[PDB]
Amino acid sequence: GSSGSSGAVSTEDLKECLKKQLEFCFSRENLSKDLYLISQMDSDQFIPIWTVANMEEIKKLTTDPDLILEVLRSSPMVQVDEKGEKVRPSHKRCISGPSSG
Repeated sequence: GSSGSSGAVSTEDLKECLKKQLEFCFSRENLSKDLYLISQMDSDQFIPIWTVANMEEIKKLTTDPDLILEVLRSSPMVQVDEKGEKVRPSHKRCISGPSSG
């Protein structure tokens, strides 16, 4: 098989991991599993960027707000306000399946 799972360590692997964290953290199962995340959410089902940017995993993976904001706004699962103050999990399916980008 394979010794482990991941290989070398480059910016590509770091960026990919960060994307999975935000996507997974905003996931339906993760959202309902993270009682804290839900408690932090807003009235309009919006989560503060500070909370995510303060995350240990997110901090160890990235320490830049611009980079993190881009990842969130770059990914569909989540959407960052044009301004960049609050982000919410895209509660609407845009793609069908085999179609993406």
